[PDB]
Amino acid sequence: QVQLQQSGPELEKPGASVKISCKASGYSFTGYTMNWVKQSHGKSLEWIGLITPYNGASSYNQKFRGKATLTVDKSSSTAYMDLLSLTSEDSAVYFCARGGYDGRGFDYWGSGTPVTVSSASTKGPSVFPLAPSSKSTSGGTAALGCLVKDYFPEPVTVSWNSGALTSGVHTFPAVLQSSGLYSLSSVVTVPSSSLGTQTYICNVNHKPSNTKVDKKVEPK
Amino acid sequence: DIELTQSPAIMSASPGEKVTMTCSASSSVSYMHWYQQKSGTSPKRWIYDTSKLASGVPGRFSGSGSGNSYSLTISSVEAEDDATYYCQQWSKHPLTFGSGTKVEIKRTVAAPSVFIFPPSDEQLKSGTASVVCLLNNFYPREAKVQWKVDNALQSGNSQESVTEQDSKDSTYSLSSTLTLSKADYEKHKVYACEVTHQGLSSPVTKSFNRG
Repeated sequence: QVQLQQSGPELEKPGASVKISCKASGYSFTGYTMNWVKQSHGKSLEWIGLITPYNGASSYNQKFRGKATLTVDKSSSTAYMDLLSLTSEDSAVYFCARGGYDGRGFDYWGSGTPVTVSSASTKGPSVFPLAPSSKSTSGGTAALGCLVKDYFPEPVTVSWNSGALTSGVHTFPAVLQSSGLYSLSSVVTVPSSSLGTQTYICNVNHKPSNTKVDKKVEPK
Repeated sequence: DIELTQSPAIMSASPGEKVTMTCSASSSVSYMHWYQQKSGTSPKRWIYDTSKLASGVPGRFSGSGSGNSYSLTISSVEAEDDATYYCQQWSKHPLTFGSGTKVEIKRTVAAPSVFIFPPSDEQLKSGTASVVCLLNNFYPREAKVQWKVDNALQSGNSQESVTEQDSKDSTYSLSSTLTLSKADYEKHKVYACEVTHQGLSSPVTKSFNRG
């Protein structure tokens, strides 16, 4: 199957540059185009430009000429985009997407690479339990969670029991605090009877600070 | 650049309803494409060349249009259709996308279940106390949380976050976090979050006594 694997989230200072990558697999790299798209504030989509891997030629949205430079490494079937002279306006999620020579639109998209531009340094999160109690119990259901506090920049991902617990999980969008740091929580509802027997661990991934935290959450 | 204006910006539909969203272009185009994006995920090609469905796209979706006006229709909406839909043109350089139409799914009103969590001792050690109120699985999205500490209404010291609509039961959840200094937290006894909502005929209060 077609897969487009992009590089992880980035933090960069204003004025700096970053190179992001898209490793393509499951198809013949040079038979298709590679496009790059910017999504700002989780909403507006803008087309940056494209490259035809067979010869490395590229075509740009003039708005992004000199902001973005597209290249490819045909050996590893990887496409790259360099973003130069970063400013806060460049903070966004960047997608690579496969196109065709036959008007097919963008038929497969990469996972997206968040880039945050800031003079502030990265900081990994503190993780605290949201412990189940009688005040988080109701008719044989209990809620528990973890509070993921004071990290920078976005994003953080959270799983429970290494992905084996998904039913009833809610992971909230982060809020930006007055301190300039983010926080979020992730909660799950589980059967009250399981609290004495079942282990619940939240797994918190913060790639920008190269940190992962596992936190066991217990009653009381 | 060709500007693509999508309407409505936000739509709310009951399951089983036919709905149509529109992409209006600032000049003529052809063979419009459409993408679906769910929260926290990458867009997927949905309809392309005006009316062709991508692999795996349900048959209730269709696309049509001509001139400067293109449309995406869902013949009978399902709960899983909640997403933002974007049109995209490739008639002139540069390629451009529409502003998006966000589709929300209607369901019967559901009042929230409310839970409250005191701060952990571990966090207190470090000088800060976060008290968390959870409103779980409610509809519609609008709800109101008030914090009271020893019966004094709190303002300016809480923040809320709301999940996107659940693709299976179409409900929302919300968290409200009250942040205090350790010293301020250890000054008071009773911590309460008071919740109101269209589907509650009187407020729901969850509370605890520090200790």
